[PDB]
Amino acid sequence: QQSAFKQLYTELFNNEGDFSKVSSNLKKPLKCYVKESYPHFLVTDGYFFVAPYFTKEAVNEFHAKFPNVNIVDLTDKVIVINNWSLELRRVNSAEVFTSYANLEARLIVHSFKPNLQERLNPTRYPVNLFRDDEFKTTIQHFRHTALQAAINKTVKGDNLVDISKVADAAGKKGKVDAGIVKASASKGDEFSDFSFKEGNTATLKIADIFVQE
Amino acid sequence: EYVELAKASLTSAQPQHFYAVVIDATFPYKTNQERYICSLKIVDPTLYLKQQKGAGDASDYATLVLYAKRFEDLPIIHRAGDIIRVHRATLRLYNGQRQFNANVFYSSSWALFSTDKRSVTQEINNQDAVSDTTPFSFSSKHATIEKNEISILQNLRKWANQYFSSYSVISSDMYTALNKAQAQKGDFDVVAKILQVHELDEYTNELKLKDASGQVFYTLSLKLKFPHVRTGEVVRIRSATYDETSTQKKVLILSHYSNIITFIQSSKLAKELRAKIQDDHSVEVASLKKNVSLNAVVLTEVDKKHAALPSTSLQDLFHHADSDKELQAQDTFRTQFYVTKIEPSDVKEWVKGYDRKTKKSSSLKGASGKGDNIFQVQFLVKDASTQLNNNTYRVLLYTQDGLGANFFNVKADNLHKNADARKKLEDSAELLTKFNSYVDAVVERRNGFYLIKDTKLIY
DNA sequence: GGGGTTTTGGGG
Repeated sequence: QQSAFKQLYTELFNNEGDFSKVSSNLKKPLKCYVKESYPHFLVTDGYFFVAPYFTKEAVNEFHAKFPNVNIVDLTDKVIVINNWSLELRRVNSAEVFTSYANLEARLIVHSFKPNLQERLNPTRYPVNLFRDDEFKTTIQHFRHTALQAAINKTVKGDNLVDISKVADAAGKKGKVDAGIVKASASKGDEFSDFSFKEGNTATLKIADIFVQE
Repeated sequence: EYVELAKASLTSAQPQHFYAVVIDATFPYKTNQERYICSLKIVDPTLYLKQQKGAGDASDYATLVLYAKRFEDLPIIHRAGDIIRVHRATLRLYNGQRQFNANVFYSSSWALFSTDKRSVTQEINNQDAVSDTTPFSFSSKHATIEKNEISILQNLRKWANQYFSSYSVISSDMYTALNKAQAQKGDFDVVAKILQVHELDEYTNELKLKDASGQVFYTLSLKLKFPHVRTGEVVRIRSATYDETSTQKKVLILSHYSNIITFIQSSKLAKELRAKIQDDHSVEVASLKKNVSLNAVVLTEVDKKHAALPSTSLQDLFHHADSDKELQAQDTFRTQFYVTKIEPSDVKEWVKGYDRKTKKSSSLKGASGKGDNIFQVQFLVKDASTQLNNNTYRVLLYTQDGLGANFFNVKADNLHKNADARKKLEDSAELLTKFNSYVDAVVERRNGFYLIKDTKLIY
């Protein structure tokens, strides 16, 4: 696996969103190239791009250690994330492009140092990790095993359709509604019976770090 | 005053007009120039082969470059062989080849004419168009066609049909074999056959490609962008890249300027490639031996009589079937889905005794059930369009009336007694509920329920 | 940038 981000994000999903369960070998600092900075700050490991999430207690440090080195102008310049985290949370994939099937693996950052001796170097034009074939399927598998688990606990008793209702159907006319069956503890139309600890870390909205500077 | 590609003046500053056959073209893309560019390879009766000899099957061509300020002003080339008509095009010489340039914002204009009875668009919508002189797509608000052009158009069609039927337009040099994919520094073209179209999600499809090299690759194709992609059709991918960061599947990455072109019926290349390239299922049978399979495996095969029948979504099948005036008329449907849970949970209870005269089924547990042996399996399925909701739909496999009896390829029998039959069904049960396992079935509607019929497992 | 890389960031 040549993509550092694809291995990371795949590992997280295959471990129920537990950043602890993922191998401590991948905990190492990530020196990655910055593709964009505004309207969307997108970083790249050389193969794919992801939208990192800065802390309102992390950019303060960035200005202290690197005064006047504006973050919005970091485009096309390498950054090194020292301490980072990987959260998982439900979102609306129709409004957030850095997600898939209402699920997003966020790259939380706490400390990042800009390395100036870096130029253009991506091995290819970077693509959205959440648009990749294998990775989109990795998430499909995640929701599959979660749906299959929530289904085997909700639907009980082997409630089969009475064969009489299907025999000599001619004189019988029915509504398709009958076939529909709720998959889990319904709290709306959206299936949400997941067993992962959702991320609840307050993050900096890209607009703030722009107007702030 | 239409000029011919090879006879076009390379010096006269006077804009030239012409008719031509499109053999290749990129998808209209955007540049930071706030300009939308569209590049295509055009050919006509004067410029088509290398000009060295017939051995050089390598088709010589002229390159047409269109510039616009809006996406809607550029032509979307889905098929190769169709005719394009350019007005006010300036000719230039770029690296040995004749390059025609056109600014559709200033004075240039174009018009696309279909070489076949129906164009790709009016072929999907099942539209009927016997108007052979009208273009299916043109640059501006109005398109004029004099009676003099008719002779040119109808003769250029005859030539196109003869050119494509006697020559493999897309020569060996304009594409790379799939087994050489990882050896290319970057950008490369591919002429393959669509072995399988998988509806990954709401917006994207997944094409299972295979060319003469024997290699099998996968690629993500958007629905809105490429709606002409069908199973069994030979296509040409304009711009592809080998996905180095894909370990379980051989993947091809496409860009916004990339294009999937199909050929006109007369095509010799597409014709030969449809026959010479068959599916192997080697990828499928291999993936089935793995816990987590990243490859989609269509477990079933629909009867030959429903092979032409279109596939209706599970959402339409269950949420719109009682409202939509078109779905109320139909009784038989075709659909694709994935089984989440199978009921009864006990495989042995899948086959029960059935009374014809009473219409009631009974268990063969204590072998007390004296009725005829029938299947009474109930599938709780899910769809790609249903992927996000908190629902699961009921699809039945009740074989009392002969519907879907041959499904498991094993005839109904007392599962409590026949061990052979039990094992076979137990194997299929874990196969159906397994991730990435899909069912392509045909269903008959009875009293508000859907029954599997004329469908069977092939694994 | 014509054999090219936008944002509409799942036609562009």
